[PDB]
Amino acid sequence: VRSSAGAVRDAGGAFGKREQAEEERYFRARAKEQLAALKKHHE
Amino acid sequence: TTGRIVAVIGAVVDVQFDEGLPPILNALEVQGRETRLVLEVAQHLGESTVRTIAMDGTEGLVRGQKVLDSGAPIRIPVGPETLGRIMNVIGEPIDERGPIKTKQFAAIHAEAPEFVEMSVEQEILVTGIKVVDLLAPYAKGGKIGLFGGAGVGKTVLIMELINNVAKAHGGYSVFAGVGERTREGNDLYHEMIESGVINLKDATSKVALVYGQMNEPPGARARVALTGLTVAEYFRDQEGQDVLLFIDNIFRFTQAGSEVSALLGRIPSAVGYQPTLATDMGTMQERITTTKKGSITSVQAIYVPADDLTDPAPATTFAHLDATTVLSRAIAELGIYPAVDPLDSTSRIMDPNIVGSEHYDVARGVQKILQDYKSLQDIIAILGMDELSEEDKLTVSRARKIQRFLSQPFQVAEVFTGHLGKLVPLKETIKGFQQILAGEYDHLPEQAFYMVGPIEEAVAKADKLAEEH
Amino acid sequence: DLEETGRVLSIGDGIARVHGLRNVQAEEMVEFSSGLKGMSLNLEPDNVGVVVFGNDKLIKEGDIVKRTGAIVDVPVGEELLGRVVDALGNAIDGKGPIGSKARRRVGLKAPGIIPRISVREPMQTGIKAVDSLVPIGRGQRELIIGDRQTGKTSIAIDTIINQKRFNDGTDEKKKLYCIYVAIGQKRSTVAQLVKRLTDADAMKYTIVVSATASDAAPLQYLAPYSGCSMGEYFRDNGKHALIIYDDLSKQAVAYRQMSLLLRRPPGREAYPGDVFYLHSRLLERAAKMNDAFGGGSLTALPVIETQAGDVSAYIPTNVISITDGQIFLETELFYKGIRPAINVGLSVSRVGSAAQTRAMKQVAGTMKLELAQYREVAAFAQFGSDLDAATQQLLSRGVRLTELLKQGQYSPMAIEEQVAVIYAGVRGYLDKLEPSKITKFENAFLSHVISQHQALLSKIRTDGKISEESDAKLKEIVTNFLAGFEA
Amino acid sequence: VDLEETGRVLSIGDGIARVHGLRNVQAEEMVEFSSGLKGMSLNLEPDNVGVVVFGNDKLIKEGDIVKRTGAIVDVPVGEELLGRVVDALGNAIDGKGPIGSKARRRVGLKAPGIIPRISVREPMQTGIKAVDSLVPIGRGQRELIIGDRQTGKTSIAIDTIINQKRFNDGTDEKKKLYCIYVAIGQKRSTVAQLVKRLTDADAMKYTIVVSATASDAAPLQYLAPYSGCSMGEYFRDNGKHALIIYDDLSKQAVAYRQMSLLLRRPPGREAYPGDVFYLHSRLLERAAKMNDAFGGGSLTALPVIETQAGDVSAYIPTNVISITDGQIFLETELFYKGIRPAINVGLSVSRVGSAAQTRAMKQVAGTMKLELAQYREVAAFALDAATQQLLSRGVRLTELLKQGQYSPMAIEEQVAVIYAGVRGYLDKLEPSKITKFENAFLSHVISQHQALLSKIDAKLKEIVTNFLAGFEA
Ligand SMILES: Nc1ncnc2c1ncn2[C@@H]1O[C@H](COP(=O)(O)OP(=O)(O)OP(=O)(O)O)[C@@H](O)[C@H]1O
Ligand SMILES: Nc1ncnc2c1ncn2[C@@H]1O[C@H](COP(=O)(O)OP(=O)(O)OP(=O)(O)O)[C@@H](O)[C@H]1O
Ligand SMILES: Nc1ncnc2c1ncn2[C@@H]1O[C@H](COP(=O)(O)OP(=O)(O)O)[C@@H](O)[C@H]1O
Ligand SMILES: [Mg+2]
Ligand SMILES: [Mg+2]
Ligand SMILES: [Mg+2]
Repeated sequence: VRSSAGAVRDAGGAFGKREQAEEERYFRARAKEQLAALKKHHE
Repeated sequence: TTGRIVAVIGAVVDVQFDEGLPPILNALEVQGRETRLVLEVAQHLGESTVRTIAMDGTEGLVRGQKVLDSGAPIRIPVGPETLGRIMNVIGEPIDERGPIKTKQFAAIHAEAPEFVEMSVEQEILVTGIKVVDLLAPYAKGGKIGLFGGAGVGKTVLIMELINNVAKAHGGYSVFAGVGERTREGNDLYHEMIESGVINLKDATSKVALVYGQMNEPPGARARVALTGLTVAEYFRDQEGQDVLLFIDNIFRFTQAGSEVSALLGRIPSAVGYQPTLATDMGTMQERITTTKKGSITSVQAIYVPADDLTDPAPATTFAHLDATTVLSRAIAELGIYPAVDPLDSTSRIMDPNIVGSEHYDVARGVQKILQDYKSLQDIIAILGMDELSEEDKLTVSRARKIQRFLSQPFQVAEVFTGHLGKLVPLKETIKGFQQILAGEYDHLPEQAFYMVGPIEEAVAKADKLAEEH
Repeated sequence: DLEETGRVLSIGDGIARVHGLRNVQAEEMVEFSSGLKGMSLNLEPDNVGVVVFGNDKLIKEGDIVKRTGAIVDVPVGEELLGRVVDALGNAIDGKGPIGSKARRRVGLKAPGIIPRISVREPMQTGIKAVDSLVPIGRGQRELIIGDRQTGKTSIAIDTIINQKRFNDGTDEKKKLYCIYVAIGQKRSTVAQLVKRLTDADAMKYTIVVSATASDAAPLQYLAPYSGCSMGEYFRDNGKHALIIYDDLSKQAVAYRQMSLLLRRPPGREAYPGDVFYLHSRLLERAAKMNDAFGGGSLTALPVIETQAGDVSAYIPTNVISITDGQIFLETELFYKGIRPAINVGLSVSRVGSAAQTRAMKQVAGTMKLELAQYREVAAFAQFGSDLDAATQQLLSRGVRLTELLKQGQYSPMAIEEQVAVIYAGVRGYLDKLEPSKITKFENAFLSHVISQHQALLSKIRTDGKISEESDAKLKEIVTNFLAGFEA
Repeated sequence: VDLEETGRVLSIGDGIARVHGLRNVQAEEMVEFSSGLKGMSLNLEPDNVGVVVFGNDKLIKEGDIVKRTGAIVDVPVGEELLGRVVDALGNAIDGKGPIGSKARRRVGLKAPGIIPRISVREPMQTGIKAVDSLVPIGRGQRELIIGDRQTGKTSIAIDTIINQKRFNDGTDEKKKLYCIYVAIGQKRSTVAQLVKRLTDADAMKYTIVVSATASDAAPLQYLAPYSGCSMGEYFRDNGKHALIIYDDLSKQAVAYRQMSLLLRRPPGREAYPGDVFYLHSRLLERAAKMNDAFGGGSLTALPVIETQAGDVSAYIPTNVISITDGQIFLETELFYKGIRPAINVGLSVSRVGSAAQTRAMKQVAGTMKLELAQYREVAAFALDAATQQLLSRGVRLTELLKQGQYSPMAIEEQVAVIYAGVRGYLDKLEPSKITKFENAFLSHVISQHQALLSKIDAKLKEIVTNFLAGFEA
């Protein structure tokens, strides 16, 4: 009924902290792939 | 005419007068003091007795001690002679440089400009700060508020604004230190001498300083903002140049009034505040304004106790502003500076008829992606990242690049990090976010967008990181 | 003469305790030696407690205070139209004195049971989401509610601007005079508001009553009742008025200040016990009068600011319980692109259908159903693949109808135009179209029907319904427009 | 009775005498009761003085004579207080005879203004690795220690005092730091354990202990922080450096609340006086760094605040957070998890740091700060696939910031241990062993490699890995 998007992060609760770590894990693995692809585009 | 002290209770002093009773707001001078002690009349109690609030400590006061009615409210030096100087609540110099030899003085109490004196002009004031200029831009001659809990970055932000705006300003600036740290007054003073903004060897200083910090009793703290705005008012009305007014921190004006409210005989209102919180703020805030006579751009740092934006003090402040920069602890804890909340900072000029449709469309597109991102984070908390659709992962990827491109190294923060401050022109800010949202940098890691200036520094940062890989 | 005059015993925080005035009435206007006006609110055995309608800093122990003999009142009539006044009805626009023939007590009793009749005339906002889903009728009290900066004032202002269409015309029954009461706002905000209304040429049928943030508390407390009495002049003389209270949160704070300083017993959130009664007597004065009493009406749009969306707070609780419904606005919806940011699920009009034209009643009825069905499945769109085509139908309809509820600022729509775009959605002429293209389609389709089908739009207006001939006509227009849409 | 200089008690109850007469008495003047007690005139009213009694108010009776002293409340100050335990009025309570101080200072003197001050420039070294590396404190700063009961707050303060010996025994005068511990509301046996700890460490010789314990009258507990502060200000203003600990300001506010309520000053938020903010803001503003024209001296403050069930958003905690330059946040969860000292590194903040915290410390802690911030972002993972290379370094570093009690460390000793972790030499060692490793490793370096701890990174770099390799057997 009432809008509530982002409430999980907003609580700083276990679920909140876990999701933050899960995003970070994903995007650090992406960065590794993207920096290598950028290295091989370098020549 | 002469009165006699009859009671002293903390900051509250009662004085009885045999003949002429001083009107409310009158400044009274306590006799037999080593340094000047002003009592400001707050109430007529009856039986020829007034209740007053002291502007300095009341230690050493004796019942029967004499008090002279000055005949007027607190009056302070105004005009060119305040420039480069540091003054008290009551207009005394506190820079140890000697008397302030002004021709002109002004009451710190005054009526707010009338409805007919209002200006409707609205023009963007570019700061070079990406988040601000993009999402909640300031207007010249506008009222700006910087909200934030403790240690989130209000003071750093206000100093960057003094660095960006006030150092390119053709008119005069006023800074009022209200209820903050004395050490920060020292920092600001010596910083401005170093940068030549205050010039100690001639008449060319372009800033006036007024301080009443947290070491001071609540009377001084409750009135210092008025002292600073009085200095600004003179410049606005009597001279032809635009004025800048910076105040750190205006919450402390409201807090100071709550500190004496019970001793003045009031029943407390909600959250322990004085019943007059809103009207007291109103009579002060309504003077801080551009008029048909002249323009004041006001920037006020606003403390949000315990990060609670619904607290009556900052809650009541919102109605007084044209642009709000809302700082957020969650954002600062992610390492994003300035820690501006992109979904809680606003501006009356964020309107396509004012900033243009391109600016407006990019601002609202950025906000849309960040808002959609919030819904996705709830899902991720259960599902994880890998399980999201390719479309959602793309919304997350882009929203994260946007969050980080909103961060920016401040010149004034070159002390914390060692990284050089950056100023980003408006059109460059719009272009960069346009390009991120359009998907033009889907191939770079999000870290490339963290703590840079223009979009070209991100492309270049990605190149350094590729080599170090 | 201690019956007709008195002297100030004490003064502080805007309360003057006065010796004498033995013959003063409760709620009488009194005058101080400087020229300031006051109101006698506490009649006590040895003093009168007077609240000051101005700068109470100018009052001193011993000052003479005199009776006026009159219960607090204000000017009323057509001479106030086009004017900005303060809470006492004095001009603040610099355009000279209000040429007022009549005055009205600010605190007059609401009409009772008998004079009224059920709300049955449309009060059109020109806002699609409101006129279709939260419809307002003449005489209704409809709350606009939400946190700071969700679009509350913008609802009220677009509504005021919308009435020009009627006020310019020849049908006197559809005319609506407007009153905007600003309470506790800063002066530069009100000036921008007035600029807007002037630019729209809406000031000519509007009264602005303003008691701003630096105005003494009794003035902010008084302003809604003053504006209310202005509207009642129209209600009682067979005319129709709309009144906006922007906002009642600020009025209650001002009242709480006066009450606490008068040392009246404090209650929840330090509000006095009569704070409910403050708002109930104000909003019950909005009414729809029956023909035997002139036929007129007063419609009220009070505005409440919530904090973190807490409708259980004391003042929002009171006002929700008083009014006939609420339009609820939300920051999350606003930034998602739902502008105006109306939460349809949480919004209600308890008058409902009775305040709508038949034409709207047609299309709105189905749109309400399909959005309510969609709102139950809405989460499944963002993550749900292997779902049956039945729930896929609800999601496709829903996301598209949702786009039709979006509306830019300062562009209120004629009822016929709303029903033409809503008809397109509810008859399924958008179902094969991309959601990103719905607003482009709406704008294009509206331009097309306005440019070359005025006769169809006119008849739907005049008749107030869609006939079988009208529906067959509109059926073909949408079909042919849609067929050659993306050039 | 001379009614200008003397008065008689009208009524006496719960530490408050209402006194007739004393017409010439000043606000905040010390008075003296015929029974020997002292008091302070706080409430000057038309028909009476509200006197707040500095001791057992139960000895006072209606009718008793009260006399002016003519003096605003003050305390003895000077180096004669060093090595002594005193009450809130500066009287000896250690049984070692009178204080021979030739100087006194008012307790409520204004903090230095803008002009007499200068940018903080010198390190205040705690000898605690987590603080000195990550939350470094400078001289003139105010750093709050805040947390629930039994999170380790006092322990930080005591280790810091103990650490100063290495400087105070030195020949470099500018590095010396005189310490003041103010105990407010504590029981006497706890203060006794404290001075015993300080004495065993040879730390009492440069420390003043000011004690206003739980059975001392409310005014004495109110006054204690200001008395201790005056004693520090004597060092501040005479070209020397002092550190003051207020343990704790929660208990001082409670005493202030009692006194004020019984004076009949109306109760504010949580029944606290309206100016409880000011009570603390005026105190902490007195910690300052002085410019050379004023002597170059400094006073640093470590106030202590007790939270309830982790509630930092509480009234008094929020006040003091908003005053201080930074804060060290301690948490029960961390304490019991094995993180001792129980510092929340993520939340704990200190103001920049003079460039000078050190220089070789700036090196290794610079990389640790970066490495732990990146760790904190993934820490919450605590099965795991490759998220474990993301966890490795950070987990080791977290173990290296653990530290026992009463053994504060030299900066070079801290650098040497942090180095071993930061250069990735423990990345394959069982994280549970690191505690055992550090102690053993550090003992061996202290004993046999004292030359390596010298000048505090070319020869040093090669020589540390020489030990670390062979050691990690
Ligand atoms: N339908 C709309 N489309 C786009 N923008 C809108 C719309 N309605 C309002 N806005 C914008 O939203 C902002 C806030 O609107 P408004 O001032 O009406 O909100 P409010 O709830 O009255 O806030 P306040 O707390 O300032 O009183 C304004 O910049 C306004 O231009
Ligand atoms: N670094 C540490 N390692 C191991 N134990 C510690 C450490 N610091 C403190 N402790 C222990 O934890 C207990 C509480 O410490 P301390 O007395 O400093 O906490 P506190 O927060 O001041 O509590 P309170 O003031 O409520 O008694 C003591 O037994 C102390 O020995
Ligand atoms: N723009 C910024 N860049 C880097 N660090 C910042 C920035 N803003 C704030 N900080 C950090 O936050 C601390 C406190 O900021 P400050 O402005 O003093 O907070 P407050 O909001 O209490 O005034 C700074 O010392 C710094 O560590
Ligand atoms: Mg600050
Ligand atoms: Mg509004
Ligand atoms: Mg302890």
